[PDB]
Amino acid sequence: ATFEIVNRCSYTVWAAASKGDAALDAGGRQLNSGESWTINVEPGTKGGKIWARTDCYFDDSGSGICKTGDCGGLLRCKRFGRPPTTLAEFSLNQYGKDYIDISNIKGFNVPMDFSPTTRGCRGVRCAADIVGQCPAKLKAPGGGCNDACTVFQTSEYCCTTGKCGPTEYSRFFKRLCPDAFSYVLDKPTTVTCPGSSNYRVTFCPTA
Ligand SMILES: [K+]
Repeated sequence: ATFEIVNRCSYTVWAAASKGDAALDAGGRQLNSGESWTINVEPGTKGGKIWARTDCYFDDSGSGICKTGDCGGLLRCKRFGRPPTTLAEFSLNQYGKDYIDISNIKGFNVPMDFSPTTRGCRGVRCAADIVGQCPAKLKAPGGGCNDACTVFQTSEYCCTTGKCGPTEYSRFFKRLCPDAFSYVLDKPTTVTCPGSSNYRVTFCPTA
């Protein structure tokens, strides 16, 4: 699959793409306002994620730190990023179908649209001012709005036993972004696309 990742924010983001134990394509890159990065993701990739990182510093060897979404201090991410991170998630070519979603399960940092550029399905978006409205206990100094599992580490918020319900904190995310996952056992907002679709991930889509 081809993913075009576009930064429509007025600020620089450092995009990242990983499946948890390996980079996808180059794994990360700086995107100034308006810049686009096209990556190729191998067919059959399960559990891929794309996210933005904010307020990064990197030296000439690609080592440093970001205030949101840092993946162990690397420009080119091999692992997933530290919350809070709005997540574009996908599994490709699973029995002839692609599955995509946006997730707020690891919090929110940057607004995002995740849309197919090929026919046969619809896109999803979370573009509300979650950071501005974020409850005080979830607000991350670095920027962003953490999920309640990250902050409080309870079995209920983290759904440790595979049994959990919605919470005041999950309902906050869901009210502002109904098409994104707000907790582990949320009614799925997963979209099913034809296998081998192509996609566009746009940061700050209403900017
Ligand atoms: K936006």
